[PDB]
Amino acid sequence: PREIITLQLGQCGNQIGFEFWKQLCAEHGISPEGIVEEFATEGTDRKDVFFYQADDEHYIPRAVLLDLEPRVIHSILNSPYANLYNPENIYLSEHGGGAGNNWASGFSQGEKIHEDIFDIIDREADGSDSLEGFVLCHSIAGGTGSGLGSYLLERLNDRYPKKLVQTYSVFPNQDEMSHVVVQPYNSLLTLKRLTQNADCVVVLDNTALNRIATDRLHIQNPSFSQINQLVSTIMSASTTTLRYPGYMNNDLIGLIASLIPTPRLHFLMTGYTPLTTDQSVASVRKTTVLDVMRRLLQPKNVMVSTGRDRQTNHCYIAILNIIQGEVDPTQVHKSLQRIRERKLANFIPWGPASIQVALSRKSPYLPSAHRVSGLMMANHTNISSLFERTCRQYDKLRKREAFLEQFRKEDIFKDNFDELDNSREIVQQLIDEYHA
Amino acid sequence: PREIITLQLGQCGNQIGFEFWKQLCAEHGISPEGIVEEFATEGTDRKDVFFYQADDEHYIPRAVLLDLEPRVIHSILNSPYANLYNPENIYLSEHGGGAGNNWASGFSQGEKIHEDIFDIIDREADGSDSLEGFVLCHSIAGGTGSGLGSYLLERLNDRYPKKLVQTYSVFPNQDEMSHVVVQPYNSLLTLKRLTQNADCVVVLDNTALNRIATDRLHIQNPSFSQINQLVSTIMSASTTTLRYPGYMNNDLIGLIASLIPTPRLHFLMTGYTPLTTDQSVASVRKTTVLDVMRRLLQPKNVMVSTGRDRQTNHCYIAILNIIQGEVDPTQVHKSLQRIRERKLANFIPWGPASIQVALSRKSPYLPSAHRVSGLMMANHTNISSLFERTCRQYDKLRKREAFLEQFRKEDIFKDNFDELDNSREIVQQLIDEYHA
Amino acid sequence: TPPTAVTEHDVNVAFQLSAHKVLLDDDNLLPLLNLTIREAPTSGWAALGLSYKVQWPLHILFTPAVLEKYNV
Amino acid sequence: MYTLKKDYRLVEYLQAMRNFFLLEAGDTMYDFYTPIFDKIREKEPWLNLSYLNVQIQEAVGQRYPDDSTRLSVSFESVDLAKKKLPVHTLDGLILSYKVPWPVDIVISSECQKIYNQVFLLLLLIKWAKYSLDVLQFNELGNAKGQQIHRMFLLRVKLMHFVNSLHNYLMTRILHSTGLEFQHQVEEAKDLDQLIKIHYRYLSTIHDRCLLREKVSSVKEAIMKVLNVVLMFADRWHAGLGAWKKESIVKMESDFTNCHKFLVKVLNKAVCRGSFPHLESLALSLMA
Repeated sequence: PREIITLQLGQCGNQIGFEFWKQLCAEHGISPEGIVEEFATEGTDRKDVFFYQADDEHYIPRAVLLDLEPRVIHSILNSPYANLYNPENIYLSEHGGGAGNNWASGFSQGEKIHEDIFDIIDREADGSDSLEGFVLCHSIAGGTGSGLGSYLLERLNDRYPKKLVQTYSVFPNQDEMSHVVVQPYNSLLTLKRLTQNADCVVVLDNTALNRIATDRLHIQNPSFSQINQLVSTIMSASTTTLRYPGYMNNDLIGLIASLIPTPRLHFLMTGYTPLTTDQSVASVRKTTVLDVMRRLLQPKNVMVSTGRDRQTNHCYIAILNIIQGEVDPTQVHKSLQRIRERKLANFIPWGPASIQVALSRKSPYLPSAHRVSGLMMANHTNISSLFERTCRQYDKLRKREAFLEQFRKEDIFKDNFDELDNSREIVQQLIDEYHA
Repeated sequence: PREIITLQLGQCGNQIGFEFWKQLCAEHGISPEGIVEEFATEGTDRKDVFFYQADDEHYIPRAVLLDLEPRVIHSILNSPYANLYNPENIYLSEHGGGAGNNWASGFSQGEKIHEDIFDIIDREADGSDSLEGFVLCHSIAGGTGSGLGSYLLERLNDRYPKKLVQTYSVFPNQDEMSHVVVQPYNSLLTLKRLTQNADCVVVLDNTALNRIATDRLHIQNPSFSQINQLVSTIMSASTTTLRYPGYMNNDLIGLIASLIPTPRLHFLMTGYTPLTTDQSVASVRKTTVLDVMRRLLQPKNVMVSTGRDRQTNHCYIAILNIIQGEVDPTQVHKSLQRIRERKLANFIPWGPASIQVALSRKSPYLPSAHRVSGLMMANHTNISSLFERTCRQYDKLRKREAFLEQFRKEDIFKDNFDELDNSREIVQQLIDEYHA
Repeated sequence: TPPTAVTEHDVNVAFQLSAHKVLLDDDNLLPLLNLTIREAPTSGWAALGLSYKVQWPLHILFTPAVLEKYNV
Repeated sequence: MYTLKKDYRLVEYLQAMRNFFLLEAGDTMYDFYTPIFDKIREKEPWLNLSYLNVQIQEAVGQRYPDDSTRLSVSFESVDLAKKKLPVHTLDGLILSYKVPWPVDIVISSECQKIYNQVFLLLLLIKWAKYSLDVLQFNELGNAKGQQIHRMFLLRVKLMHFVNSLHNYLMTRILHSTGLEFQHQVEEAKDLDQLIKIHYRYLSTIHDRCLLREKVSSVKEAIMKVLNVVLMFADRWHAGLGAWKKESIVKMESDFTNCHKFLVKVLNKAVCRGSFPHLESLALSLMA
């Protein structure tokens, strides 16, 4: 019916998808090894849209996890949520990889394991006779998720041409350049494949993570154990129309169709306010829906590093405001009434704009059926500031003679560096041209 | 009426038929030495279809057991189920045989005991004036069941020409070749007799037995005491329309007629799911028939070693799905409703296919009148993978100069090795030609 | 096609198998209705309907007039 | 109903005659048929009233189920009336089940007369399916050529249709009536209501089996397939020569042409309402 195959790949893409499947059992009322609660069918009306359909009421995840590093998968099998995963769909015990840290490693390893990489991931494709598409849950940081992920964006474009492609890709961190220095090279090589060899992306910045991780979360030493908490909730938040019973844009080709203006303009800004557990003691007094979307357009919950004074000459075109759970829908048109009076979104002068609001009932659970949740999927034309940030860090590195002799020994014979530079400037010029 | 004479033969064929008759007394409500229960006639409406008809309400088995090895029959008389067997129908006490391990031993011993082997087995033929046929419950492994079993497939073809022939033959094991090395020679010599000198076979692989014997049965050291448990149930499962009162295909010439496309294409794939005793505690809640045949076409219960990626260019032609006992027949047409939507069976493009479902009431017993049972008799054209496996192990052995001087001293003067090779390739070519 | 009288039964058993592969949480909620469809105007769409018949005394809340008002 | 259950054996008399000529029993009516059909295959008369009355003696004593063997000794269904005509048009065999008192108030002679004619068609695809069964065991009756595989291309198109027309059609009309007759037995309280639920039972058995005491298109689709089977079995009682296999594929191309012609007639008989012909078309599309 609407079966999606997630493509978890890389050192960071496997960990953000590990707790994504772990989030799904707590809201479906199911255990990874059994069914102890009856809340799975009376409370939740649809479960076989991301999981594989049941053979013994065991909802297998439709997931594949490949990585060159064996460290990310050795921290999985000792956890009690790995018995839900199957040891025959992806790998058996003692799976390995390369050495290995290179973008050209996984780019060259795709055609030497070409027979095996297109054998076991295609067995899940013909399980349903109407496949939705493929989401590449991969990474941009490092050479593991960026090297091999650029290969599958090409060969799955023609072997599966009538399928939706759209990824929840995480952006790397640009604070210092000591541990990694190959960061401008492997990022722009995948970013070219994300626009012409891929329809849509969902950007997730790393410098904006610790802006939120010290905002309300109150940590002193930033660890990697907090990167899975902001990411796994908004992943399950994006499929609330798709997993839980909704009516309009209840498919993944429903939501993405109403937000993309044009190809190579698909970078969607994400926002999510409620992350604090001591808000729970004051949501008993009928906290309404009239105050939760006034702060979404206000740049506080954003996960995109952008300029603060560059929003006057940029214009919103498509903005999504997803409320979940208890909505009190007699005032949801009242919340959309107050949008035109502030004009917090700059509107495009050539065409109409749209503020789309939708709702779906959440899990039968006490932290879910009590507190209001707001998921934002914006589309603003100030996203070229990240593309100006990455390009200015790209041409400055090529004048310092950095990784021009250390990178072209394997499988690179011609200069494909300006092939990425002009196509990035094509994106940056057509964005500003789009508001005439 | 419908009397069948079973021809139990060989070292493995005698043990799989020993518990086959031992299974029949537990379901008929009878004891091998007496009649202590009245459940035999009120619960079971037909008993004289495999047993000999009664003289003192003692249902004699219509069985003959010949083997060169006396070890298989010396483990019989100390068991309390051997008094049901007669010491005058086959042999008296202290029966022996050869030395002996050769395919040419039993092939040459058939015409020196030719007077005695066609004397006492023909006394059971004229007991009923309408004989059904002969089933050769023999083996392919070893030289005992393969050497003498090839002789009776020839001389019973013309002496009894109007009788059904069809065998439940077990395939040997191909894991290592240290204890036996004569396995490619004696198997292909009997496999030629199974296609032109025999109408139908029922294949039973050995490498697929330990795939199931460690699947749900949880053993550490594989012994021969488990080979009789998977085999004896599906033998009695195949005659549930024939032993218990059914209506359509209630004869052995009823079932085999609706599945064979053509001669030399008769190798039927077998499947049988329920083998676990702790399923019994959750079948009290009306476990239905809508979920038991979704897993039959799914390659999990199969007893045939075949390729997993070779099913796209192969097509099912005939598939049997036998439900037993409690069926709830108001939803058995509902189970066949869901077959066309998945198309889990690839259909032949030249002609129609058929999914035949049938039912019969089981024994009046508590593990039988409570748990649903599904017996599969498939016919898929991927069975040439076993024939490609046996032929590639056959021509490789003849280039190593193995058993060409050690095998042609007795009763072999000409090279009959390519007489088996071309006729095997005739089967393998007409299978792929059969879907035009 | 232009509609014919056998297309009523064919679209019915199609809605059967469609709601059945979905795995509704109630198997008996599925055959509680059938579907009905005009004679042959131009097309089958915008000429089809639904019959969900109703049991004991709930039918005094649902007269056979107003199920056409829901079906239209 | 206290007296119609313990003094008399009223429903046991009903289920026995349903086992007699609706064929819910085992191989009793099978082992009647195949001596008759082997007698047909050698061109010897099975009409022959006398030996036919004893082949049906051996039928009703088979399987020993103790609801029909005791009715074989007393109150027998064995007496068969035959009609012989030199024109050989509307030839008819008429079997009658002896029914006792006060069961005969419920079971009229016209009641069993229409339970007679449903056996005349149920034995007839029992004659048509088992003709395609033993002839497959007869295995290429001869034992340029090479027309046998192209013969097998359209033989199993018609072998499988008749096998599935008596498997899936029958098992839906036997279960749906047997489950709704058991409903009316669970209610059963008085004599005037037992007669009505038995009369509405046969009219269901009518609509289940085909329909139509008058002319419709479904009997024509039946009797056409009957001539396909008759020309099939008459062809295979001989050897296959050089041009004889060309006449098989010439006939079988016509036989699937009229079989597909009567499928497209069957869609019109299905969209005109809800029927058990809906299940027969769902069988024929899966065919």
